[PDB]
Amino acid sequence: GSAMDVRQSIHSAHAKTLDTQGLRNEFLVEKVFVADEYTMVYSHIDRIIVGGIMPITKTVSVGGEVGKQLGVSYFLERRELGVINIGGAGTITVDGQCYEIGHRDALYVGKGAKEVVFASIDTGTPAKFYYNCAPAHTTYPTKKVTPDEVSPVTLGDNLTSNRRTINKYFVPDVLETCQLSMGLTELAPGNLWNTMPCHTHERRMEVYFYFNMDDDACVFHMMGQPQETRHIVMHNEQAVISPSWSIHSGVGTKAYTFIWGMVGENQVFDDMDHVAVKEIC
Amino acid sequence: GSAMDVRQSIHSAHAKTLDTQGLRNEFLVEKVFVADEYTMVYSHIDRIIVGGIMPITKTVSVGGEVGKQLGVSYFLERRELGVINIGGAGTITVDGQCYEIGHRDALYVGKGAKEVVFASIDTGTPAKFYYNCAPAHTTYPTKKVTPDEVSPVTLGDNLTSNRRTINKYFVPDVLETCQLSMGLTELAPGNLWNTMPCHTHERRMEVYFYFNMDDDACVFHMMGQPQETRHIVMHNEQAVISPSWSIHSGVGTKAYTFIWGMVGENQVFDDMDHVAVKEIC
Amino acid sequence: GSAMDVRQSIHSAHAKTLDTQGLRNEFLVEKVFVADEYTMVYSHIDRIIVGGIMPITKTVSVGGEVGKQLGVSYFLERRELGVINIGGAGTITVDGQCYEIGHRDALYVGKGAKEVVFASIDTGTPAKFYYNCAPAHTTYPTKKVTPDEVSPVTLGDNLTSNRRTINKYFVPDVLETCQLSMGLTELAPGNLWNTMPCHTHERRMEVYFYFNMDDDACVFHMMGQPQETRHIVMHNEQAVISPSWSIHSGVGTKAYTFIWGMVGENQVFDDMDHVAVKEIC
Amino acid sequence: GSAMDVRQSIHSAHAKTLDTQGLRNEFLVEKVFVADEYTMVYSHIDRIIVGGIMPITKTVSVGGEVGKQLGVSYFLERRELGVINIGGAGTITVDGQCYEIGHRDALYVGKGAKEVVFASIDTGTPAKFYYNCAPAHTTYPTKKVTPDEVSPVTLGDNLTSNRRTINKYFVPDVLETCQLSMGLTELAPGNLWNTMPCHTHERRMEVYFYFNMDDDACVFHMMGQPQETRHIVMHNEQAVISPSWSIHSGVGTKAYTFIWGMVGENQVFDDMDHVAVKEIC
Amino acid sequence: GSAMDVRQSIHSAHAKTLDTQGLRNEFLVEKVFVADEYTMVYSHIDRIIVGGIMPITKTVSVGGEVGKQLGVSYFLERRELGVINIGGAGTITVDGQCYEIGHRDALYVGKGAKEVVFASIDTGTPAKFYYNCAPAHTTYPTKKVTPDEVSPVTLGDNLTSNRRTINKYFVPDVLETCQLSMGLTELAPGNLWNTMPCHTHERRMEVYFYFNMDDDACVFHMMGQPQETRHIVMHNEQAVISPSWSIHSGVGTKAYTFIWGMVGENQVFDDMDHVAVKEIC
Amino acid sequence: GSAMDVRQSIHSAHAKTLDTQGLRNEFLVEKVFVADEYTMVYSHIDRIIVGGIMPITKTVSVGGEVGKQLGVSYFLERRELGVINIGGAGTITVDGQCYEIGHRDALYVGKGAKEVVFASIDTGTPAKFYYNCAPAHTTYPTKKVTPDEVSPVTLGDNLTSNRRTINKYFVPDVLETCQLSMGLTELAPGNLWNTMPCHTHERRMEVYFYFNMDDDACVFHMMGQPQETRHIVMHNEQAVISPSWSIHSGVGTKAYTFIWGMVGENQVFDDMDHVAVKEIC
Ligand SMILES: [Zn+2]
Ligand SMILES: [Zn+2]
Ligand SMILES: [Zn+2]
Ligand SMILES: [Zn+2]
Ligand SMILES: [Zn+2]
Ligand SMILES: [Zn+2]
Repeated sequence: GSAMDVRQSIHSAHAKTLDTQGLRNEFLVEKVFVADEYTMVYSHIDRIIVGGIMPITKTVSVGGEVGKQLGVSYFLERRELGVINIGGAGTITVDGQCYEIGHRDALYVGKGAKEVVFASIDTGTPAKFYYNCAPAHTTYPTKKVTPDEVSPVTLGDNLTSNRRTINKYFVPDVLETCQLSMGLTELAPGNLWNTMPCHTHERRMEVYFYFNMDDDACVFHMMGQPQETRHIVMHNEQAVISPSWSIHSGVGTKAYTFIWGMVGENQVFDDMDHVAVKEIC
Repeated sequence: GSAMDVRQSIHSAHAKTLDTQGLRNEFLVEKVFVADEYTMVYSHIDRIIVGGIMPITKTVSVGGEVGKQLGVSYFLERRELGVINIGGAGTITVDGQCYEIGHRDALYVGKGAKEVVFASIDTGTPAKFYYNCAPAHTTYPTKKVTPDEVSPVTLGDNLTSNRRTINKYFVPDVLETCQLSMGLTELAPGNLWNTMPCHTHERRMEVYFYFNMDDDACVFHMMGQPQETRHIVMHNEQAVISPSWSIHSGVGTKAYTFIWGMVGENQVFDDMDHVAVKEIC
Repeated sequence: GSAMDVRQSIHSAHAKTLDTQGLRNEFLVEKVFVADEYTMVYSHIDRIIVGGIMPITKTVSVGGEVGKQLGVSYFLERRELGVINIGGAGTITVDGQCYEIGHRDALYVGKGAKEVVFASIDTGTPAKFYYNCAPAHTTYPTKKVTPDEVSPVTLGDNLTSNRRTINKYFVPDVLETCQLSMGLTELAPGNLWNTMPCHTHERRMEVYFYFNMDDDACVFHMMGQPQETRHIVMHNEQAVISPSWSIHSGVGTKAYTFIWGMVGENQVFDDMDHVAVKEIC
Repeated sequence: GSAMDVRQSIHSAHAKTLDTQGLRNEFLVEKVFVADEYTMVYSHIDRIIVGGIMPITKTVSVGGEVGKQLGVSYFLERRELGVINIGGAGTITVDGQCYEIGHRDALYVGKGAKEVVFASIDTGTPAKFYYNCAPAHTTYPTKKVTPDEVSPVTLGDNLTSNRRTINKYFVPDVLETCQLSMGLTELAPGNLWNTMPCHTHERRMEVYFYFNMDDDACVFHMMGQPQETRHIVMHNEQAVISPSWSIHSGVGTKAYTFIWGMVGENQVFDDMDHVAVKEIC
Repeated sequence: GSAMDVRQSIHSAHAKTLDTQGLRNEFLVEKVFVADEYTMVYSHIDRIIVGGIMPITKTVSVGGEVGKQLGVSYFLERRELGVINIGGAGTITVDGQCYEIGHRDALYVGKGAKEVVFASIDTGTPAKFYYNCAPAHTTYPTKKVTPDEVSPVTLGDNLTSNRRTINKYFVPDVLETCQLSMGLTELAPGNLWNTMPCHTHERRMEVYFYFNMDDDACVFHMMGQPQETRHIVMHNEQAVISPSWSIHSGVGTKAYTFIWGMVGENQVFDDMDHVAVKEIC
Repeated sequence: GSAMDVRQSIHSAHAKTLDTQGLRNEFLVEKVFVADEYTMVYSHIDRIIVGGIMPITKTVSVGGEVGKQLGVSYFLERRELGVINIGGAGTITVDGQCYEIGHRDALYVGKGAKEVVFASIDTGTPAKFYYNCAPAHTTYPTKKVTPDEVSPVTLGDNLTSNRRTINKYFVPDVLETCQLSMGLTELAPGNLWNTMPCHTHERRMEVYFYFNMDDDACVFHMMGQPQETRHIVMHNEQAVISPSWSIHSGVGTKAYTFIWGMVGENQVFDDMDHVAVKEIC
């Protein structure tokens, strides 16, 4: 069926020997949005599935076929889905129930949903549905989350180039999920740093997706163990997978927006090892 | 805090470069049963936790402290436990509820159980509780499983040295679990091969535990991708971790018994890639 | 002239870094029997030459041409030859003297024989002459050895899966040779292990040839230093070269038969380092 | 003799295999200013010598002894020196001629000067003389360069986090030198990027020195071939050597100031390969 | 424009891992003389440029175009040139001034010369102009040097196979140059060794060019650190680049002649580390 | 038991990765003559044993104990010995039979000799017995070989620095041996090259022993495949082992003498691959 980009899990000792292209081949997802298609990358790190869906002349659906590829009857038979629309207004129909998902609206689809259909309202400005999918043992209600219900928080300062607005869509304070959490953080114009100071967490893993970047800009995404850092240079609408032993911080050449997705054996966000940047240098 | 042996996940390209000791350091658990203590190995491959508990002069408990090591309040706050006793009669008390677990009896403890205490009835023939623990999002009832509740099946033939009795303890036909399944297979005297022909399954992983072996015997456990196989020579009461891209088949120098534990994103046991041994050679 | 597959000698430190294919390229002889042809593999480990001859529509001979390839006048000008027929009845003619070599009959040809011609009696069930050839400084009588003159010995036990019958064809008790010894060992149905416990011998080297195996079976041939073992998966009618620092033991998925050939600076079979399997694990 | 830290030249194929510590060992100068001493690093890349001098309780001189270490009679017998004071007011006496070098004043010492003595006016706020020294075949006049003699130019913008003031001290428009050029660039508060977009120049090499940074800040200095970039995390008052095949661009966690030094076979600053950041990603 | 063979600088730790071809690719210049063309090899080790010019049917000139390749207006705008003719009589015209350069005559061209034109008097026995070019900050007079003005010295002894005649063309005793020195040494018939005992010099580098060798002869050129020597097998009219950490000595299979060129930060020829051959063995 | 220096056989792909010390560890025998002792090196390349014996205050014998180390009853039970005395007059007693072996006299001891005792006539000028020992299947008569029994041949020329006198002691024209041949070649003063042009022979191997060299001299012994040559720098009285795939040619810094020993499956000295030195370069 549809092509499935599979990434293996990786040992820190192996990762530290990878050259530039080697790092990209393992951790970088270069193509997230493809017209009238959905992309799908399967990571053996917590078995999270990441991708993008951009419906233009036709709808794009996931269900039976994808499920068979996963050894089950349908895609979400034993999985939960988190979707955030960074493009134009669209709709997501779950087993017949249509949800209007506008710019920056989001939708969490619980375990048990048989078919999910994505569509764009205007072909001129198509919806760009970014998603993260994780194994789920229990069914929680499918829920639409708007920027309102999120209650954004602006932190940082120009001097530390981290003035930004944090929007947490899928977290305990908003709704119940099995293990998936997602949020969107927008750096203010002229501000470049995200996740600083950095951190690592043995019991959870994160995937970052960068977007809303000018064609001539990029983000130097920092990864690796604190004392053995490496970087991947990324451009607009690309995602990066972070092993549990790795940090995940980035600095752009211009301001940008990014989405973070996190899974693991717990949802204790303070269960992490904070790393002061001075320790790195 | 109690020592926690942590094993990282590993890429097939990395594993194929490991020498004999390297393979042992990564995949082999050399000591499972330690008097009056519990052993615990954490594998980043599906975050399964495995070990053994052998109470002799005192009971051994797991609960609050172990939970703190996992960033939670107690061991099973977000996990399920599967235990099989291969030693003498003992008991397992879950939050005050005492279960009599004799030789070859087993106990599944669901998510939410706060403290589990293991004990042996006779210090001369201590219980040997082998356990596998996996993340769980749903709470299923704690349940004792005995041999007469399991439907034993004899398969194989002497000519193929695989005459054996299969005993599936934690499987869909017996009880509901989130992702864990476990069983015990005993080879008839003079029969050496397990999991032959072999297989691999991208969506699940298994851990094998070998026991009931003479002091002068061993098992050559075959692992690796089908076309890049390797082996680890193991002795009595040792376990081996198998990545999803790896096979897991062993041949002893004498008959033996082993327990398999499996976790992953589905419990579709037929969702695998069968590998005819003739393909390997 | 005829193609000659040459294998170099190898250092233990080099061998331990070889991957699956690397091990096969160095030590495995994949094609031993080819219709109306003879195969010839030259190993710089004691300069032993191994191969197979399967005459069907024509006879196959070795003599002048092969000798020139070795820098001499004829193949056995400074070499001795040991041949064992594992196929249908045939004949081996040495400088005009015809020897009837039936199934499991053997022939030792001493230094000085100028031409050796191999033939099959029935094209439907051709002779399969397996041979080992070694440098020889003195001429010993050409001698036909039948399964009678061998006096077989049955050892082992089903429990250790090594019940087998040992047939030593070319050994001091049967005839005089310069340095070559050969024998045939047949495992009883349902028995899998050969050369266990294993051993190594600095002053001699062995070559194993596996046959009489079902098309769906294989043998996991164990090699390498005792504490750094590796394996080569082999199928019907394939041979494997063992360096002096390496062990040579194998376990099949079904019973099989194999021939061993040994050369070196002495024929003291007890001059070896025995290795208890428990030492390996 | 005074300790001389010697760095070899390096091939791009070699540099791309270096791990974090390896990169630091080769290209990073971790200690530049040491009380009452001078530091000295010799790079086989164009044989440039770099270091710092911080006189506190006594003067620090360079002359005869250093010359002997270079196989000549005195330090500047065949070399030219460029010094920039980033500390408190001080003086530099060249063969008896005393020059008052205040904060941000600089001094170029031409070939032929026998002894140079560095001093600080106030021990409470010692002068911090950063210097770059290169081979010189011609004698140009020793010359003091002050800020009002330099033509400061403000470039960049907050949106691209590169708002900065460029101060070129030793350049063709100011004075004549054999091959050395040096300048000081100060990023405005909240601006982090230097040398963006980046470049490479086969015929020249540069050394960057970062300072005026808070104790809790650092600079991720980007290096390497454009398609094989690496980074070195540096802290206050540390320098980095850049091979001709490498880029040199840094981004801080906070604003900072840095000095660049450049040598080579020409002083054609436009003789370089411009690299658009979009090419890297 | 004209092809430019660029060689990077190299670290001793990198060089010691290079195989035979790797050493040749880095240090050997296989083609020095090409009919009606000039060859040009640029080494990042002191930025010396080496090559050969053999005019036959047309003159060969260097000037504007080559200069542009170096980022300047003309080849010698910031460089000095040393040329030695090992072929038939020719002429070298510098900015209109014609110099007659016969067999073994030489010409030093100082910084500032805009165009240099090479020509041969007889096409049957063309001039073979070998040159070395180095960065130069000051202009010294262009000067023709004949074998007379050189005052040759014959040293060595047949017993040590180093009987030879040394001819130093460009050295302080003959003329002033910025950093370049060159000479020609001819081994007597039957004498094979050059530069023995060997040496190294951190502050200078040398390039050796071997010629006047029979078609069936070669020179085993020894290089590398004294305790980690390697060799490059060379034939008639080939040059070899030597890093500052490397020795440069050679032994032929027959007598030969060679030219040495040296550049660096000083012209103190006794500033070196002598190495007794007994130290090497 | 007496120390036995054992060298493994080696693959060309392995040998080409060895650094200077690695090559020495594998192929070089640094100490051959030790006062009142015998040295012994065992090479798995044809199982040749080499060493030296220098009796000063007492005799040195080889027999029973050494045999036990080889798994036999006595040293020469299945081996032949070739000895050449390069020191002062001495004697060699074989099972009671005393042979007077003066300077440059030699002795071949055939298979079956039980004990060999070496002695020196004058302690002031001790005998220096260099020996090569190889497996032997046939018993040939023990025989003393003197210079006047050898047919010396002078070859080479000063122009090719290979003027030398060849003395073949153990060869077909002198006596019968199983596989061993040995000779002594002395270069005339001022001549440095041996075995030039070089060669390789798949069916035989050689060991070279250099001596009569001044304390300030050495020999650059060339080895390796023709297109992947390496060298080992040796001093007085040191030996070097050459794999069948390797060349063996040396060039001294002064004249010297050397002994070659050769074994293999044939004694056809013309059965080799001639390599023109021009092929190497
Ligand atoms: Zn994180
Ligand atoms: Zn499995
Ligand atoms: Zn054996
Ligand atoms: Zn630059
Ligand atoms: Zn030199
Ligand atoms: Zn040879």
